[PDB]
Amino acid sequence: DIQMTQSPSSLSASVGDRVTITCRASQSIHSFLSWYQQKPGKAPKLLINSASTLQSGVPPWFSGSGSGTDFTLTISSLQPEDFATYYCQQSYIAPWTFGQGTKVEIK
Amino acid sequence: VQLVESGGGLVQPGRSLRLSCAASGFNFDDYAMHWARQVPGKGLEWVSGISGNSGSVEYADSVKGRFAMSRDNAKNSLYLEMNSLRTEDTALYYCAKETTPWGIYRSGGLDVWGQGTTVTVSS
Repeated sequence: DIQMTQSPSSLSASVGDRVTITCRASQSIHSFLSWYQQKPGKAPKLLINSASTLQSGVPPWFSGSGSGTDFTLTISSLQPEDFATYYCQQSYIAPWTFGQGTKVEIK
Repeated sequence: VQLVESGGGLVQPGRSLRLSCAASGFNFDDYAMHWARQVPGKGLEWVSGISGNSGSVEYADSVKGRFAMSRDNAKNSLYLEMNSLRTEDTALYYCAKETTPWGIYRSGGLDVWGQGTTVTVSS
């Protein structure tokens, strides 16, 4: 494998705004892509698995979509808890790389 | 048990739009499949549905007389038609088959959700 990149590296939004974040792949990666959440100084949180399935206890306003090489995340309305980072990985074989993430700040 | 929906779009209030919900990985039976919608910031709801053996139509209070329905079992797909649209119909339509239409106690189904295609209305 995974050679990942994403854009934009920073974002500015208020409460209730529709935000998005896109990370793409160089080649076919199918559709089992995850989305993560990370607060500063705390444990990471999970939001989306396999780019279509919403887990139990995760609120439904986090929605993901995408197939093939292009992927995206969609939030219907921002929340005070939603100001954090995002990541997207894949586990086809076992080398381990990492991305650069993004940031959402108060405007 | 995978359901894929298509047919949404951005239309004015009053213009119809024929969407779809295709059932894949579904063994053929008398499944009663329903609809629901989601607004940002609140919980869940339910709209209407049709049971098996054709016929057996029902709706809610505010969606009667303006929803057209037809089911084709050969294509494993559904055609649904709108009429006299309003401003509260900005919905991402989910089809949920409830996956247990047994001969005895056909009610109490376990709803399974699809993906949906967004429909946006704007005056």
